[PDB]
Amino acid sequence: MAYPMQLGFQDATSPIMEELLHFHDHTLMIVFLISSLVLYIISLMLTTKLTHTSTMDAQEVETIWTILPAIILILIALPSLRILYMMDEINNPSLTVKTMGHQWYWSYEYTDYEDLSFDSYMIPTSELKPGELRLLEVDNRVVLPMEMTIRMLVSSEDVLHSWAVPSLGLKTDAIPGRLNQTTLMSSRPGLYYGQCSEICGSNHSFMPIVLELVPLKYFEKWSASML
Amino acid sequence: HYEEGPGKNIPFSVENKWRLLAMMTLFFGSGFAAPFFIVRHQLLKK
Amino acid sequence: SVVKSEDYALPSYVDRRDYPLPDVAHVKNLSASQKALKEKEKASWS
Amino acid sequence: ASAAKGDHGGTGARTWRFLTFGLALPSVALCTLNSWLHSGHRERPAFIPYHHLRIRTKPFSWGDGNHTFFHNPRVNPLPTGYEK
Amino acid sequence: HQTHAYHMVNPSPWPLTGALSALLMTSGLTMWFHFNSMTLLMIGLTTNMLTMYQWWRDVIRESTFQGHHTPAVQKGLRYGMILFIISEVLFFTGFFWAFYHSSLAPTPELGGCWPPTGIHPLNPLEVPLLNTSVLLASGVSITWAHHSLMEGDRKHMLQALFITITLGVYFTLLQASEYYEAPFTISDGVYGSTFFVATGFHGLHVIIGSTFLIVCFFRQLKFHFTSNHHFGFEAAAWYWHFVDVVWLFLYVSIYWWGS
Amino acid sequence: MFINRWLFSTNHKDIGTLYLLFGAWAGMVGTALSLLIRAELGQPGTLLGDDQIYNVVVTAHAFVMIFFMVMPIMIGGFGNWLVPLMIGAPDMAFPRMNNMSFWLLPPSFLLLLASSMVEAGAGTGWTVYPPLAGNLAHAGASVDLTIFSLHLAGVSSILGAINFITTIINMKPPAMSQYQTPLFVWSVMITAVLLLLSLPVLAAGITMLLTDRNLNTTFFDPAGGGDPILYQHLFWFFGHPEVYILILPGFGMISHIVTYYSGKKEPFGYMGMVWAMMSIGFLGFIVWAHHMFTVGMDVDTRAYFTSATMIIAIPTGVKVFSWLATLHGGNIKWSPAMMWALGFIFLFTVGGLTGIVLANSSLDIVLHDTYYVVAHFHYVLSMGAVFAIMGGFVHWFPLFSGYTLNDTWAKIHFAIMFVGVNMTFFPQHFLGLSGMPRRYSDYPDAYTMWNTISSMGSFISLTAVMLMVFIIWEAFASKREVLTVDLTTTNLEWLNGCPPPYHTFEEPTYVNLK
Amino acid sequence: ITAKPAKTPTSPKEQAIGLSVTFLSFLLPAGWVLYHLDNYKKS
Amino acid sequence: ASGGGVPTDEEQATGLEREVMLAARKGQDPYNILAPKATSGTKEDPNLVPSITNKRIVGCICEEDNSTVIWFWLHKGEAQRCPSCGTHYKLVPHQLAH
Amino acid sequence: FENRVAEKQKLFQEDNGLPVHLKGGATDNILYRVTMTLCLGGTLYSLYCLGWASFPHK
Ligand SMILES: CCCCCCCCCCCCCCCCCC(=O)OC[C@H](COP(=O)([O-])OCC(O)COP(=O)([O-])OC[C@@H](COC(=O)CCCCCCCCCCCCCCCCC)OC(=O)CCCCCCCCCCCCCCCCC)OC(=O)CCCCCCCCCCCCCCCCC
Ligand SMILES: CCCCCCCCCCCCCCCCCC(=O)OCC(COC(=O)CCCCCCCCCCCCCCCCC)OC(=O)CCCCCCCCCCCCCCCCC
Ligand code: HEA
Ligand code: HEA
Ligand SMILES: CCCCC/C=C\C/C=C/C/C=C\C/C=C\CCCC(=O)O[C@H](COC(=O)CCCCCCCCCCCCCCCCC)COP(=O)(O)OCCN
Ligand SMILES: CCCCC/C=C\C/C=C\C/C=C\C/C=C\CCCC(=O)O[C@H](COC(=O)CCCCCCCCCCCCCCCCC)COP(=O)(O)OCCN
Ligand SMILES: CCCCCC/C=C\CCCCCCCCCC(=O)O[C@H](COC(=O)CCCCCCCCCCCCCCC)COP(=O)(O)OC[C@@H](O)CO
Ligand SMILES: CCCCCC/C=C\CCCCCCCCCC(=O)O[C@H](COC(=O)CCCCCCCCCCCCCCC)COP(=O)(O)OC[C@@H](O)CO
Ligand SMILES: CCCCCCCCCCO[C@@H]1O[C@H](CO)[C@@H](O[C@H]2O[C@H](CO)[C@@H](O)[C@H](O)[C@H]2O)[C@H](O)[C@H]1O
Ligand SMILES: CCCCCCCCCCO[C@@H]1O[C@H](CO)[C@@H](O[C@H]2O[C@H](CO)[C@@H](O)[C@H](O)[C@H]2O)[C@H](O)[C@H]1O
Ligand SMILES: C[C@H](CCC(=O)O)[C@H]1CC[C@H]2[C@@H]3[C@H](O)C[C@@H]4C[C@H](O)CC[C@]4(C)[C@H]3C[C@H](O)[C@]12C
Ligand SMILES: C[C@H](CCC(=O)O)[C@H]1CC[C@H]2[C@@H]3[C@H](O)C[C@@H]4C[C@H](O)CC[C@]4(C)[C@H]3C[C@H](O)[C@]12C
Ligand code: CUA
Ligand SMILES: [Cu+2]
Ligand SMILES: [Mg+2]
Ligand code: NA
Ligand SMILES: [Zn+2]
Repeated sequence: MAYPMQLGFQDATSPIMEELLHFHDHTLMIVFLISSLVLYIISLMLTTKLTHTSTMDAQEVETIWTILPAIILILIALPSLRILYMMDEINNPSLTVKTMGHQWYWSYEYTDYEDLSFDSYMIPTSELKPGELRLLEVDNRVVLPMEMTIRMLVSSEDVLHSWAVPSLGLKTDAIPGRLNQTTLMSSRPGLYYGQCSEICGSNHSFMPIVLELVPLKYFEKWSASML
Repeated sequence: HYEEGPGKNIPFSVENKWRLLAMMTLFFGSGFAAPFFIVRHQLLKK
Repeated sequence: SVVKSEDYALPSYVDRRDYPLPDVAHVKNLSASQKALKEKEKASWS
Repeated sequence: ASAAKGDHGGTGARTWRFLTFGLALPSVALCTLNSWLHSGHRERPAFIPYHHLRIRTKPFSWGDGNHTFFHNPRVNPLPTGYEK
Repeated sequence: HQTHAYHMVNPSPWPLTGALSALLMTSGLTMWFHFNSMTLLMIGLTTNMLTMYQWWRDVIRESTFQGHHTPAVQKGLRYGMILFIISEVLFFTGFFWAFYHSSLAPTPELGGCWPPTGIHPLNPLEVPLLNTSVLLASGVSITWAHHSLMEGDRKHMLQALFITITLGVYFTLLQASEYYEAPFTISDGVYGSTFFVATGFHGLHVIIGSTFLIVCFFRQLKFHFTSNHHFGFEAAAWYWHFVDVVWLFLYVSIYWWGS
Repeated sequence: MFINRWLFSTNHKDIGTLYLLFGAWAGMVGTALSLLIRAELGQPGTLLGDDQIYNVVVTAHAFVMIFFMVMPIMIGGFGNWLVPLMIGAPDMAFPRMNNMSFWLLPPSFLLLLASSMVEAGAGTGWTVYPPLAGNLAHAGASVDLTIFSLHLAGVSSILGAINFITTIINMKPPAMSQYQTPLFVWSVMITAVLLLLSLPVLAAGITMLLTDRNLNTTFFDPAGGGDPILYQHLFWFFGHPEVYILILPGFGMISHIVTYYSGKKEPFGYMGMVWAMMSIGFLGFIVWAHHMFTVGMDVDTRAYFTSATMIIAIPTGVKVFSWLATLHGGNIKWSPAMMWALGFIFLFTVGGLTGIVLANSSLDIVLHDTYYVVAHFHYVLSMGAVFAIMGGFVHWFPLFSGYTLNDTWAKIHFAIMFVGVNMTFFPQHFLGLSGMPRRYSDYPDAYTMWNTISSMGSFISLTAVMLMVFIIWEAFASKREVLTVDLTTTNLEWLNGCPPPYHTFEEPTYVNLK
Repeated sequence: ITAKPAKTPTSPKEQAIGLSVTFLSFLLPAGWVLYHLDNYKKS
Repeated sequence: ASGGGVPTDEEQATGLEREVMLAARKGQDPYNILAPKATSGTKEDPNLVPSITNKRIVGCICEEDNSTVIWFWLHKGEAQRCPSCGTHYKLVPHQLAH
Repeated sequence: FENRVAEKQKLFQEDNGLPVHLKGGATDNILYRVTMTLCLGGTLYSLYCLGWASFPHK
């Protein structure tokens, strides 16, 4: 979860999210450099009584300010696409969980072995227990084993939704008639929150996602108890 | 032919600045007000 | 000296750093002493 | 075949008329006969209430709301089946 | 007095009547679809026809009767018509895109195949082939009409143009009959959707193009066109060829490859 | 006389004026909508008590700003006023069709307002994605009214595009090549080509949405074998070109403004600028699926759209650096117009750079549908487009009206606006990075501070807008008539005086072929 | 840009009036709606 | 396909279209369709600029392929010079119509 | 049929100051008035329909 006055990304929970953090640092450096350069040049152009208003030859200068940006773009693109193909590469999951979007809640299905499914609704603000998070807690969390590669399948039974968990670097649209696949792996136990990320009507703001990441044995027992 | 020159190439009169103020306030003010009254309308239906 | 709207197509006076010698003189109609001054200008400026 | 003819020099209107009556309209006459023979109202297929067909998400804005615009009773079943 | 060759147009009410007819047609479609009334829509359709009639009448008055169409003005209209046809090509490409998207990746609800389960496509070698010959033939005849006009031949221009129009009418009646005879409908999933919306918009364009040709027929009867100045006719011919080419793409894509 | 002049117009200047008036009125509607957005968000909890209303407001905001403020002002307003004057043409090619392009807009706007008034409105987002925009999730007339609103606006712009391309190609002096036309004329030309090619695809898509809603088609409905993602492809195939359409005339105006107030006879690297705009136009058609990185597209496709999107930085950079090189060596006049243009250069650049961050599909997974995107586009669009419009307005108002603004008041207005927009939008980057979704009526408690500051910013911009209305009043109230304008030798639009006569260039310019 | 002096000069006082009236035309209607938001919700 | 009955432009063209057609066959250009060829541009051999009135806007493309066009009002009287390149232009009024 | 274009050319180039849309005569004025009546009357009717569609019903 986000904490108050936060400026950057949520701390990374997956090694892919850690890759993204370093890639963002790389890209942001370039962004701050270019924007501050532009602002400085502006100030430079505007702070001299010296003049030169005759026709200026442009050919030499356009080489520099085409080739340099091209190189910079390649320097962004290389690690970008490395991460892209890293995300996509072969995984071998231990478990498959499905999530279905609804107006306005998520359902989850764990059907590798038994038929375990349930709905997950936002806790209304009036029903929050002390210390619980407004708009974020659900009644039934998505319990999952930590330190394990999980295949998430995402779809919807009505309109578009999108299933997101920022700290795991995850966002996958939930589209009826389609079954979208993403892979999930938490380095740590804990509670990891997200929110519906496609406008789905009136209560778009009010159908969160809460993952509960625990040791396999606790997951196994929880599963059996949810039948 | 049509009127030409400053204050004449426009579909509103600038002949009197107070009448103009009135017209400009109705014009711009009606645009700005409209969404507030549509919100109101939608709140009152249901 | 009076610039009129009807004069828009004529060369005009401007004070600019980068256009130091404008197309027209600032004063077009000289007084009698100013005309004598322009006559005196044709002799030594010392 | 690009074609198989060849013709240039003093063409214009005369050449295009030649093509109209010598090639174009004969083709249309031939396709008109081919169609006059290979028509004849054919076997209407057995009705199966497939859910991807006979879609009704909103009533149509004409008739009883359940008939398509060029509805042919012989060959177009309703969601509930053929009319008889 | 101007010393350029361009046309300063008299102030006109037709832009405003056209725009309001757009409001009446759209709000009319809404009223028809939702508050089952046709009244606004019929007013809209009436005013739209009145607008088009008077607008294009005035263009004839400006050109044929008043002489405002200098070569410069005519060159502008040529660009205008080409650009308008380009925009229409792109409109159709949206429907082709939809057709290929649906047909190349048929979903499980269709049975995972194209044509879908339960759809019996028309035979492309029967009436669709006739339709193809008809529009191709009409491209030949319009070219004859054009060459006759440029050669100063009134009678053969009229004959060729009449033939062109007749073929257009024939295509239209053939397609109306095919629509009636088709055992699938617009409500038959994505097959019906893509088929009837794409061919239906094409059909509309055929009617529009036929109407344009009919206008040129009556203008030719009344001696409007010269052997060198007849842009209305050229525009109608470009439009007609456009209609033909769109047919060919539909025929190859929907009727042949998509069966 | 009045009716003949203002309702039956066939005059490019008067139609231009109508467009400017329309756009200004639309701008107030859009602003009001923007403020309701920020009011809802300005403290935690609910203000309106109805998130369908919130979503309707968000949707209307975007449609008003894009289709009724920016496009009418830039293309309809500045385009109609300036293009024929800049090429010495007596009017547009199709002066009567020009008038229909204008008059289609009030009905288009009425349809949109109708949509918000009937049922519970169109709470869809400006993308209008099915199935949310379908006949089950948005039953009734609202979405149909929205669709028809877009159809009218589409027709208007396509006809306008036809008119502009024709005018610019056909109506220049016989000696003037395309490489002797001003950059603003190029910017309108290229914009027009984009509209001509993009809007018909939008028209196809929304018509398919219309038939899904009312004729039982299933283009976008899985039950009939359709696909919601098809709609997104069709929408964005238009939608990306649309954003270049929105900025290109701005780039054209900025080139003129920077050139003028630098006391230069010409922009630096004219052919590079032309090249840049054409390149941006072309590339703008091959990048659209960067709006769809989270829908489930293959990795190779993502790689392609990432790479192609980034390429756009190259020509855009040539423009940015060329504006700087135009300033370089200038006798800088610190007019209010120049301030707007300098603000444009910096703020556009910041916005463009966050675009490049977003182009990277891997990062975009986390940033998509967050306030980072909202920050991105209010920098490039809100600020970029608006700053160009303001700069253009201040610069050319004396041409259009014959009266001068109070420059001190205009500088005050800029200062307030600069503070406002930056306080509004800069914090939204933090909101985005920390994961706040867009299109939310309320947020988890941790996001309170940035939302609070952002909403306070929105009120500063409101004060700027109110002041702008006063400034225009004061100008018309005081009636200081223009006498002399500098640099007319390289700014032809000014050479017929202020305002120009109803008919200009009745006798055309004389240009030798040398 | 050079211009003539104002044909109908607008004094500081007249500017205060113009500004005040402009500001009120935007603030009062919206103000009324927002103040009464609560009333509307109960209906 | 041959025979008659279609009018020619000679027979049926009217108004401005006709005036343009007739002026063209006499090799004249009163409606400014063609680009004028430059003279040497000296004081002795100025570019002659027809006008139906006492002034006309000149655009000077000082050198071939210049993108910047230099614009100014040319008044009746003594030849005037382009402010950029100095080439001479002289107004020849009447020359166009009444 | 006979070529009567010259008659029309004379009619439409007559120096009577009428705009092209009214220059054919009284019929033009009538068609104009019909078109404009239907447009404005239709537009008023659309506004009424909006008003009616903007509120819930019995
Ligand atoms: C499913 C099938 C699909 C197939 C494909 C579809 C095909 C369908 C095609 C239908 C559309 C055809 C349009 C052709 C128009 C031809 C005009 C032309 O080219 O001549 C140039 C003509 C030149 O004439 P001119 O004498 O040289 O002088 C012109 C001057 O302006 C001065 O003259 P003027 O212009 O002021 O007016 C001259 C006018 C005289 O002026 C007047 O006094 C009155 C003018 C009234 C104008 C009406 C406005 C129409 C718009 C109304 C829209 C609503 C629909 C209602 C229709 C009502 C019809 C009255 O001349 C007339 O007399 C015209 C009447 C001719 C009577 C012929 C009747 C034929 C009936 C055939 C029945 C056969 C049955 C046989 C059975 C036998 C068995 C027993 O100039 C024009 O008229 C302007 C042309 C504008 C062209 C733009 C058209 C845009 C189309 C959109 C509107 C569509 C509806 C219009 C047609 C209505 C049909 C009834
Ligand atoms: C564009 C604005 C123009 C200015 C207009 C002024 C008027 C408007 C007023 C409003 C003006 C407010 C100015 C405050 C600037 C603070 C920026 C910062 O500290 O950012 C730091 C980063 C670091 O990211 C992280 O990983 C966070 C963890 C590490 C640091 C946090 C340590 C903990 C500290 C917590 C307490 C701090 C208190 C809060 C401190 C936060 C302050 C808001 O944050 C991020 O990622 C955010 C990425 C933003 C991306 C924007 C791209 C454009 C580049 C910048 C344009 C200007 C260039 C010219 C150079 C600038 C010259 C103009
Ligand atoms: C004026 C409007 C406008 C303009 C010009 C742009 C310009 C760009 N945008 Fe923008 N964008 C929008 C308006 C605009 N955008 C809107 C409205 C949305 C949201 C749509 C919605 O969902 O509602 C959006 C969303 C959007 C997305 C989708 C994000 C998402 O939803 O997840 C992406 C993805 O790549 C993108 C990228 C870009 C890029 C690469 C540019 C480039 O064209 C920018 C290039 C410019 C620069 C880079 C700055 C100048 C260059 C230099 C100084 C040279 C040196 C620089 C480098 C070497 C990097 N933007
Ligand atoms: C040109 C486009 C444009 C402009 C100017 C704006 C202007 C503003 N917008 Fe934006 N906005 C969008 C386009 C624009 N917007 C789009 C496309 C979306 C996405 C909608 C969706 O998700 O579906 C959006 C969404 C959006 C959101 C996110 C809502 C959500 O995700 O829930 C917010 C939040 O703060 C916001 C706020 C503002 C504010 C405070 C302003 C302004 O108040 C900032 C100050 C600017 C002005 C006040 C403009 C003044 C101009 C004039 C008055 C014209 C003058 C005319 C002449 C001089 C002739 N808007
Ligand atoms: C898979 C689904 C597909 C479904 C549909 C399929 C196919 C649809 C195709 C339909 C076409 C069918 C019939 C049309 C037939 C004839 C029309 C053309 C008539 C003609 O004769 O065209 C000529 C070519 O011009 C011209 O392209 C002038 C062009 C005007 C400018 C256009 C600019 C906009 C286009 C953008 C492209 C980029 C521009 C590149 C510029 C490079 C310049 C060297 C005319 O030359 P001209 O000197 O301009 O004429 C005098 C003034 N106009
Ligand atoms: C003679 C040739 C045949 C075509 C012409 C004749 C009649 C149709 C009239 C207009 C067609 C125009 C556009 C196409 C739109 C929708 C598809 C309609 C094409 C059609 O006619 O398809 C018919 C359905 O008509 C239907 O639903 C409803 C048909 C009527 C209502 C349609 C109204 C909606 C119009 C949408 C307007 C938006 C377009 C805007 C354009 C963009 C502008 C920028 C098919 O009949 P069916 O019984 O399902 O199957 C056959 C079973 N034997
Ligand atoms: C059953 C009835 C149903 C009716 C429905 C259809 C109704 C209407 C559509 C029919 C289109 C008719 C267009 C008639 C145009 C006539 C005016 C004309 O053709 O005007 C010509 C100029 O061209 C010009 O404006 C060129 C102008 C061309 C206009 C192009 C028209 C296309 C309109 C299509 C609309 C598309 C809608 C698509 C929906 C998505 C005049 O110049 P010339 O011909 O050189 O004459 C001069 C010489 O005589 C001098 O010697
Ligand atoms: C459900 C949604 C409903 C929406 C309704 C549509 C909105 C309004 C409909 C009203 C249209 C009726 C009026 C006819 C318009 C004729 C335009 C025309 O014909 O314009 C011509 C220019 O365009 C040319 O050539 C090129 C030809 C352009 C023809 C334009 C015809 C209308 C186009 C509508 C469809 C546009 C695109 C659709 C596909 C994406 C002539 O230009 P003017 O300036 O008049 O004169 C110039 C003079 O020199 C001539 O003497
Ligand atoms: C792009 C433009 C598209 C143009 C669309 C044109 C569509 C034509 C619809 C035809 O509908 C027929 O005509 C009747 C009317 O003539 C309908 O009466 C129906 O509709 C009336 C609406 O006024 C009701 O009053 C009647 O009760 C009701 O039976 C009837 O169902 C149907 O056979
Ligand atoms: C987001 C856009 C910007 C919004 C900011 C608006 C700033 C405020 C402007 C003043 O608006 C007025 O405020 C009064 C209260 O101060 C209201 O009177 C209300 O309250 C008074 C005292 O409580 C009563 O006398 C009145 O009857 C009652 O209408 C009055 O209606 C309202 O017009
Ligand atoms: C050839 C053309 C026009 C030159 C002219 O006729 O004036 C010029 C104008 C802009 C030029 C381009 C732009 O300057 C941007 C690029 C700059 C690089 O230095 C070379 C490639 C580059 C892509 C240029 C190639 C070429 O010199 C262009 C395309
Ligand atoms: C009436 C006219 C006579 C010669 C003339 O006016 O120039 C002739 C010349 C060409 C004739 C038309 C053409 O031959 C084409 C058509 C042929 C059909 O058999 C009769 C209708 C048809 C549409 C003819 C009607 C009429 O007889 C026309 C128009
Ligand atoms: Cu579900 Cu947003
Ligand atoms: Cu984009
Ligand atoms: Mg999304
Ligand atoms: Na809120
Ligand atoms: Zn020169």
